[PDB]
Amino acid sequence: MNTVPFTSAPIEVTIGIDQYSFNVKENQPFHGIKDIPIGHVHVIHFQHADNSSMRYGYWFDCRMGNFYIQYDPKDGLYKMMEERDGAKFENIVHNFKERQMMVSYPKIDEDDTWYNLTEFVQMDKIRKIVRKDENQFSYVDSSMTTVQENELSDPAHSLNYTVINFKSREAIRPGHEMEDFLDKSYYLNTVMLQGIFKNSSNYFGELQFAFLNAMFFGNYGSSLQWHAMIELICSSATVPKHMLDKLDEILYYQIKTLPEQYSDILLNERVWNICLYSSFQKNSLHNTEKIMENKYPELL
Amino acid sequence: GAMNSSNYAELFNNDIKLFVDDTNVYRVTVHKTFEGNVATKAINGCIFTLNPKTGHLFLKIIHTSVWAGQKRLSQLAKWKTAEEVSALVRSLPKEEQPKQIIVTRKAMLDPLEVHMLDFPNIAIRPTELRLPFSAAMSIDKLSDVVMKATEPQMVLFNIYDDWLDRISSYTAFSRLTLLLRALKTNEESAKMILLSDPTITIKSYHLWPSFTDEQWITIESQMRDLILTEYGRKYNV
Ligand SMILES: O=C(NO)[C@]12CC[C@H](CC1)C2
Repeated sequence: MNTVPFTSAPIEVTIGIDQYSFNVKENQPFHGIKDIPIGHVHVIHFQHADNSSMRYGYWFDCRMGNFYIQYDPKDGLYKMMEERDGAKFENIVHNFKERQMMVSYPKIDEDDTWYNLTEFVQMDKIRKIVRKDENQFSYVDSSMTTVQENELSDPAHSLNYTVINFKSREAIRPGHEMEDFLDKSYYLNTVMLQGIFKNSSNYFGELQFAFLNAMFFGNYGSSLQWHAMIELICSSATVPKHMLDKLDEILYYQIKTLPEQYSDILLNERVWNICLYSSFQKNSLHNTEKIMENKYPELL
Repeated sequence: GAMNSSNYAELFNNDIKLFVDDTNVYRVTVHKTFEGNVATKAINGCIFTLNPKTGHLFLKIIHTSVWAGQKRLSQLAKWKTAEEVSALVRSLPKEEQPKQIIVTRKAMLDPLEVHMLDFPNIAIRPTELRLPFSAAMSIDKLSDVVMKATEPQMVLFNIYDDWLDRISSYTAFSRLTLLLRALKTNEESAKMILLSDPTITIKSYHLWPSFTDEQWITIESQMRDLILTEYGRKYNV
């Protein structure tokens, strides 16, 4: 179990750690988060009490280094940093724990939610979508745009998700125009899975990362990406059986975890009604269809 | 964006454009089978691809053999239309290729867009106009070549005859949509007015009678009366 200490909390802020969150008052004696489960990526995220504009946060994996948070009064945000002095860090953390100034990552033992949401998400793949190679952790916020969004303006601060576009030469084989547009299996299996992602685990990892950035930061380009990757599978007549079974599980836990009050902006009606009711895979997402129908029948 | 009443003069500027109408591509008669079920029998169709500025009409004849053994024909017909329009553009010299293709039905947008991916600079546009091009098979010289076809074939026409020697393309297109709207609302009575005078002949190399400017302004009025009538005869007004 690992720890992310905070130097201090000089401004009132709601702090999230994965799906949990807590309020910290201005200059409240808060020194971090302990008992973070090893084996998963994590996200620590922030919303200032004064400026609900810009949710922002940091993807990290405590196996890759010792990380801590420190407020920067010039740039006006909580920044993640790496502590390279291992003994300084252990000593800092042990003092804060002794004084009990840390919140405990509040995982219930039966609860597999975070595993289920991050099953295929790897830090190494996050760092290729979020390019900032001098850090082991990745910053994301509500306003960052995607590479594909920039094609339709600062590249260093982009989300470099795999571009999917159903009306493109990559997606459509010359002479198979109708076949490939109505049955996207070629584009899914040959172009994306065999060509770009190499396997379905990497595909699912980007899909899950896109959902999590959409949910936690309201990142609109991430929401677009999550829906496109769903739609590309459901609009393929030919999908490995193991992928369809895993997709139903993945989406089930995403819909389960989504705040009820955010469904209006975060779920695209067309994609979901097409996927659950019109597409080739309309009959292959039983768990997802049942939770959607009991939790968001309005959308459908 | 969409083509409508407000940007109507754009049709007659000097940017090459084509209208594509797919209505008459997939044509069937519906009939009873010996067992009392219903079946369709396809007949020859055509793609109606028209330059509204010049009157040049590329009439691609769709022979019934193209449907043999195929499923979901109404959907295939749209993709076949797009394939044939795309092949037509590729066959034209670059300086004759259109800068816009306007489709008369919105369901043609994605099929044409996908077939024209190689031509990213050609705009594929819908329209809000209710254009009467389905009535092109009322013209016996066009209907006759479609029905006689024994294989796929492209036949080139000028749908304005020699009108552009005397009128503008705006006026010519207005006359055409008036002749066609009248043929589409009441084919018989329109023909009986159009051919009322048997001394006014349809030349061998023309589709319409050899009307002078004074009959042409008139008959347009007769194209008006019929359409308002049928609109009363329909709504009772
Ligand atoms: O059939 C025709 N030409 O081939 C006509 C010409 C005027 C009437 C309307 C269309 C008859």
